[PDB]
Amino acid sequence: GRLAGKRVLLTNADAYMGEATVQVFEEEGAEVIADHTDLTKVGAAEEVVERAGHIDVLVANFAVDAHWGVTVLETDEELWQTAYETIVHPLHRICRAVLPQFYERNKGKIVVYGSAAAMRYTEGALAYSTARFAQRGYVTALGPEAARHNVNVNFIAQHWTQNKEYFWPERIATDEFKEDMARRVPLGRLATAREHALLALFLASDESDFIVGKSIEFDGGWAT
Amino acid sequence: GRLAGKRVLLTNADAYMGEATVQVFEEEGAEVIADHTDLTKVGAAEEVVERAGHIDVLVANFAVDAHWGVTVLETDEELWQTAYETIVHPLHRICRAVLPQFYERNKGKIVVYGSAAAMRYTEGALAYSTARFAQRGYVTALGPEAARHNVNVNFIAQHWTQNKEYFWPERIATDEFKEDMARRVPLGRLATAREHALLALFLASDESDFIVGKSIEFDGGWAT
Amino acid sequence: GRLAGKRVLLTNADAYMGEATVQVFEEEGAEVIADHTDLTKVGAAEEVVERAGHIDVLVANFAVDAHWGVTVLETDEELWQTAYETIVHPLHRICRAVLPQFYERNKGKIVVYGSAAAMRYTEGALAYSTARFAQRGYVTALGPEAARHNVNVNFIAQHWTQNKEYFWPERIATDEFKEDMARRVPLGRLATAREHALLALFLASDESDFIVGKSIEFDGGWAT
Amino acid sequence: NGRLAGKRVLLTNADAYMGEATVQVFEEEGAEVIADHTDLTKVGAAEEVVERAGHIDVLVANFAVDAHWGVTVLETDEELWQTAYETIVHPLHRICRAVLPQFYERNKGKIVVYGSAAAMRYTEGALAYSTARFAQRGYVTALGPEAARHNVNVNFIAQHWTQNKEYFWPERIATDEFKEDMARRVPLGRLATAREHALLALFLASDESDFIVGKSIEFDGGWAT
Ligand SMILES: [Cl-]
Ligand SMILES: [Cl-]
Ligand SMILES: [Cl-]
Ligand SMILES: [Cl-]
Repeated sequence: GRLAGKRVLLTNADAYMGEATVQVFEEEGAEVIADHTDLTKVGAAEEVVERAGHIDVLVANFAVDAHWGVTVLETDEELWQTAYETIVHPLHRICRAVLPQFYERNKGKIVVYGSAAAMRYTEGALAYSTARFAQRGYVTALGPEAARHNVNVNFIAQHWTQNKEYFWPERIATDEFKEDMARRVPLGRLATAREHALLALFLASDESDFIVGKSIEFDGGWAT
Repeated sequence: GRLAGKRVLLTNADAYMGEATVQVFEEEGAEVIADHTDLTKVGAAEEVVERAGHIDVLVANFAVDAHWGVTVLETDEELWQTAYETIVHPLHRICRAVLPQFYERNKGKIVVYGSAAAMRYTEGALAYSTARFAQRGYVTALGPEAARHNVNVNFIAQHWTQNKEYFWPERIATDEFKEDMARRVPLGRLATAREHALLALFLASDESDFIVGKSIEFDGGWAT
Repeated sequence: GRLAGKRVLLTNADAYMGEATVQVFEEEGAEVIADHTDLTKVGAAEEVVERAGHIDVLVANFAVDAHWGVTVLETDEELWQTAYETIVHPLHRICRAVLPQFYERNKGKIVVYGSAAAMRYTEGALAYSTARFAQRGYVTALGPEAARHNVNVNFIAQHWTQNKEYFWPERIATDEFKEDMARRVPLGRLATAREHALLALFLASDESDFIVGKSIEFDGGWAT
Repeated sequence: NGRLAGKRVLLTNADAYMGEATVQVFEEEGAEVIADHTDLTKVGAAEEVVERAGHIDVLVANFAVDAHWGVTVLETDEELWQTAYETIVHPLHRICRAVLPQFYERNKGKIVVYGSAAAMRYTEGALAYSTARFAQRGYVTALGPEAARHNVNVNFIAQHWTQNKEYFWPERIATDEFKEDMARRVPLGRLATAREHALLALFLASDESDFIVGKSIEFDGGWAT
């Protein structure tokens, strides 16, 4: 298996892209520590890591309501803060928590499950977009720093991928959705969650040691 | 004057790039409201705009200590939050406050004084870089939304530019600094604050109405 | 005037964006050498520069039919080569011819009139897009090299701008064009040629000495 | 079984640049690799290679030319400039244009272009080469979304600091100057092996990557980050 003998800490394992990651990574021989801890709590990240034991791979899987269609003037203080609390501050907490053991072993893997809203204008998702931009910045800044210790940090910039938070079954079923998707997505279809996990698998495996601090657009061509 | 008759609200007018903006913009006919209000306080932005009255241009000038050289493991919770509190959350507060009057008139200008740390890896500036990324994301997300109302929102991604916060006189006077800068900056010199204000002048003027949601790198070639 | 006392060599001055550059640059005090030489001929660029004498600014104004709608399979060898012959190879010839005098003086300005098709996928313009990418590459590669001699080379990545080659009056007049433009351009209008010349003015002036090897997207938000 | 089981892969200039490791890794993964050595600077050669090849599932567009490291803009004469485009730009469109009809007929296909991080950021002392690699990156950016409508993936590997003879031959990498420059500019602090490059190509050639469309993946140890 491509992750044989590896132990993978997956945050918010039932949220966002976690379910397909469990399936694919376990098929490939990984032991997946499927964590559900609320990492918006200061100190929670360090406790998760202490309890996990030996970690080879951190999958930083965070999601928050995009509030599709909410305008800049409707983006009130609470909606804005919730975006940062939910997917930005926990990212640094969990990465800072895992890095010491990575540095000790001069080896580690971090895959951040981000969004193409961190790459290009995404209509009607202002606060969410800026929070994903901050995550992208985290990978851009941490990646080259951690690479000195043979640690890979990379960012999957997904869009048009099936999940509960952004492309849930009721939303993607309408003719209106399908028409817009055909206009905007060159490949003309949504990604499956398994397809996302296969990219994550590459970035989590030792097949990708030379990829550092990169944002890989997983969007059917949307941001091209 | 290239800003003749225009009223310009400048945040944190004594910090970062504000002083040269005052000088250049007033030279060009603008009335510059030089604001010193602490916009980390909820409610402050709306109060500033109400007092300011008619605004043609918002200059979103925010800065925070980059903590040059501090690594990921030394980036504690407080340092991280301070970066977002100082330059990320206030940016939405002040833009959200100015947009309503722009939307009534279907005309507006916002110039965000950001950093090239929002574009590329900047050694030893992790939290600052991610917060500047969030600002770049704000311009990327808001720009196209606001452009439907004929409002320009753009981002200056500066680096290697003279200012108190990042390139202060004592720091830039050493031989070691100058040798590092010669290696990293193709132009081989720092920018003046006036040079920065001249780019901001272009983006604040009606000469730049077709520039929407862009990051212009102001870095002597560093990120090229 | 913002170009007072400057001499500007403008290639293909009766094509693409040249007319508005003549008008705006002359308004700002420049002597504009409006060149009409076929720079696809080896040797022509050096003869143009010999006849021009002292040049402060080179405006590299090149355009070729984009063949809107022609697909990859219909992009035949002649169409492909014509794109490179028309806008790629002449660009190096003319920049190579002007750089020596800039290097004697350790000062110079080059503005390359490119396209946002050098930045993002542009439906139905394959050969043209790749050739504009090559021009973008020329600015990216030459910019930092020339900056060591205090020479600025930058790239305007335009789209949705009025001109004979891409957005000519008959094409832009139709309801169908306007509805597509409203969907794809956040600003919801085309740029005027004068607006393009005002960005070029900034980049050709000594107000922009710190801008090195950059691509500035002039597209109403299209690529944002 | 192998991740390219049953697949037939046309690999251009198979002994040059990154071709040898592609053959090794792809064959280990069950691919049949058509290792081509045809000079694709000749008009008509691409379509002849493709007709000779038979059924193709994957095109690996592997092209290289001397970067002329250190040659300045003023020293980049007409021949040096033209040769960069002749060698890696014009052949890329010829060979992709030649393979796309069968991909379109089957509504399935894979193209991996072996490019360079010189298509992404300033690369000191490689001017003509950088612009030619930009043109290749433009080709993927422009073709990728067009070909995706036919369920064809086209992607670009933007490599730097990667084992190959064209850019990292022994004398170049042996100098103190090179090692100091690498340590300052390459976050991972080492060159990649060609096998590592082929493992990224393997992902992009496989059906594990169908949602990746027109992308430039930087393979450079973090250099361009
Ligand atoms: Cl998604
Ligand atoms: Cl700065
Ligand atoms: Cl145009
Ligand atoms: Cl390489």
